[PDB]
Amino acid sequence: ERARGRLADELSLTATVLARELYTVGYRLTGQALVLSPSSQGDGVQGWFLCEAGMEEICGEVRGTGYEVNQGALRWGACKGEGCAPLPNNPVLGGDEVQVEAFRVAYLEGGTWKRQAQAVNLRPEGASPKVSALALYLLASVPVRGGAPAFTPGSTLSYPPGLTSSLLELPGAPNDGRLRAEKLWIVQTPNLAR
Amino acid sequence: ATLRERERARGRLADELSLTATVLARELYTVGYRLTGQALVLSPSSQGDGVQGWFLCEAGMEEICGEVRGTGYEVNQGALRWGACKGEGCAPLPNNPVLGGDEVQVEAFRVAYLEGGTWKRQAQAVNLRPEGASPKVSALALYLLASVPVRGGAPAFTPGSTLSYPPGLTSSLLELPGAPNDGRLRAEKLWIVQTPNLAR
Repeated sequence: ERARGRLADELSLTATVLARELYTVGYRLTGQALVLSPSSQGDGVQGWFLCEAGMEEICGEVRGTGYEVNQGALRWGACKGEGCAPLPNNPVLGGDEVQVEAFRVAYLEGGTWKRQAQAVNLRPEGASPKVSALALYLLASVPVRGGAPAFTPGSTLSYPPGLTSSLLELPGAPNDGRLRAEKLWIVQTPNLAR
Repeated sequence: ATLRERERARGRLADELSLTATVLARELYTVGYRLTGQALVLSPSSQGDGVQGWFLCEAGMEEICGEVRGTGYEVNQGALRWGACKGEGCAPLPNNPVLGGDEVQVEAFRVAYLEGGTWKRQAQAVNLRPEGASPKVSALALYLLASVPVRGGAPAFTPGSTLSYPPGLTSSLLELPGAPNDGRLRAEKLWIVQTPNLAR
């Protein structure tokens, strides 16, 4: 519908915000650069980076950023200082008309897609582990007049070699009449593979 | 439309405006980065504005990126729209929708600039030399207005009514539009983006 076009646009905006932020994780940093906290009920992701003022808006010091889904909203938090805790509290998307029903994050390590509790540390030797990219998934729903037909999450996705719905623990969706849309997108993480 | 429906609709629209503002802010913050030559061009009118900007890519800073990039925005066909390009003084053609163009209609976009404590809004190019910028732009102010349909209609909205202004910036500088009592629900956002690369 009109509804699906609009919701897909929200997911795109959201992806662009998240991608630009996560591409910078590990920039010029030594120490803990990323923490992934997945669960079968959904995922959290936290990252840190060095500010050089002039190049990225948020910014000569370390910053933390985070995202997770709480009570139907994708939420975001920020902080300053080495290993600071961002506390994702501000909504990005959802929590009322739009309901964000799933957020998932996987990482690419030397050609293999993984999804597990994992910290990434940067050291003179290098990154541990070597993360080339992140995969991010969002599912969301809106009410629509007269209801919409059933949605099977993962159905509209195009997957990179090796990445699966099972790795992502993609949810079921109820036949509740809500119109659903989803997005899988990949963010390269060159600062974590260096 | 009930109060509840209007609240829901308004919350959702405001969140879209916020996402949009973050996308634009992060893009415009970089304008002039490590660049010599023409870094920003503002094209305002009483019916709305266009803004174009250029910057140096350092590979490692931005996904899209050692070369010059152009970015642009304006509103047309009920969308805020964006174009990009590569190369010194390339023309970005704002084609791709950022927000709107169907259910959501973006009705107005305005850009003003802060120069040495004075807000301005006029046809203006910003040129960088190594010594610094001509003129010295500290920040940009951006305004968006958009509308959605709501079941049974919403009451009429006055544009500018919700806004909170920084010192020295005024509605008359922004030439804010009127809005019809068409039954569509409206929301708006004014936000400010610092431009350190344009202020030396």
